Amino acid sequence: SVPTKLEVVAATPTSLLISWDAPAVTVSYYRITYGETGGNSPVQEFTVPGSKSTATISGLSPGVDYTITVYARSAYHRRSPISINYRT
Amino acid sequence: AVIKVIGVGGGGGNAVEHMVRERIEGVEFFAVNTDAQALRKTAVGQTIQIGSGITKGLGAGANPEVGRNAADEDRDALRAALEGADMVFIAAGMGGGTGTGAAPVVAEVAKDLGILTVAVVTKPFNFEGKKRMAFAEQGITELSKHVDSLITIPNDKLLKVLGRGISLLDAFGAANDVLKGAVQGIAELITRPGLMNVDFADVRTVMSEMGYAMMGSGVASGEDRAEEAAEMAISSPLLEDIDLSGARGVLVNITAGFDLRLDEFETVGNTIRAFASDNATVVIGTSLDPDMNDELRVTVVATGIG
Ligand SMILES: Nc1nc2c(ncn2[C@@H]2O[C@H](COP(=O)(O)OP(=O)(O)O)[C@@H](O)[C@H]2O)c(=O)[nH]1
Repeated sequence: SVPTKLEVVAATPTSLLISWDAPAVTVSYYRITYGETGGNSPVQEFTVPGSKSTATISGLSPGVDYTITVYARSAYHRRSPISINYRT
Repeated sequence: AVIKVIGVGGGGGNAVEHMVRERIEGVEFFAVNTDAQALRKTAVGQTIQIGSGITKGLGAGANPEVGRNAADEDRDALRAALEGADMVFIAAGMGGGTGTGAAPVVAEVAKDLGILTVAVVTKPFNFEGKKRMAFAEQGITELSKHVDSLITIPNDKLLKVLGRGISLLDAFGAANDVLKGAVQGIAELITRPGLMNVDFADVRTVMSEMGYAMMGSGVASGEDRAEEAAEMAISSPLLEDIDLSGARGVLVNITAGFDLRLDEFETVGNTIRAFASDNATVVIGTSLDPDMNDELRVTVVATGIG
């Protein structure tokens, strides 16, 4: 799986900042997903540059849990993501 | 269409079980070796043990000569699992023993049966030995006699995409992944077709009896996904040693979701045609992934490159 680690390193009541590990191979960009757990929200996601290893996920509710999952988009593989759930 | 993928050898083996575990879609995987331990270890489903006598099932001592012999034994066992495929991918890390001299033998019982036979192989790393790197080159020329298309990926060309602090375990997983992308990048056009689909016949007519080929890939996202990906694919380091204006055929796979724009297909198309000879057979199609949204993947296979 790529990334191989994805932990919350800093937290507020309404926003988290997750930090993944650095790839063995060049990533073009990361696909960050988070939507309602089951609740067919459009998920929305977002993307960060391949050079990054953290990401700020903002405007969260100190409540409902979401589908935290980082996709690594790399020209040189199609490996499967890494994930976590979080309700603050 | 029946597509069989066959990892011959130690390197080839772990590569296709990486394709079993990560799963390639609508394809049947086969493990071929002399070392019987690997077959019990690997989780593939169909293991083929060649050379049970002239090896005792104790591997090929990194020795290609017994590799060819252990399979020049069981051509009918190979043919048994092979019979009925339309296309076979043979995947081997070149330079060892089992997967260096036996992969050309698998290639030929398959190519004899008139399977479309595409070999996908690594050249060993510089740090591996002048003998491996010469074992590899010699196996690639005899393999070059019994395949329709040969895709060679020089593992050294991954150092340009591998960070430092890199463990050799990682360095070979990266090569595992490119062997997979080369098969998945072609198979999916047959097994996961999109609206601009390529028939098996069109793959055959662009890969049959073409000799040497190389491949590049590229992924992008957002407004400019189609132009950034195609460029990432044209300028890939796994294609930079070839001159795409001089290949008899270019095969292109646009893996996208349902939101692929008409003008984006047009864009990828027109940029590929701009770097390809006016006489090359150019086959540009799509494969569908409904999980993809606002991203895009472009794979390019230059075939018959010299
Ligand atoms: N992709 C991949 N390549 C490998 C691996 N191990 C070795 N190789 C490559 O394959 C070459 C031959 O190794 P090996 O397959 O074990 O020899 P064989 O069993 O006799 O064919 C080496 O020089 C490496 O470049 C692996 O785990 N994955």
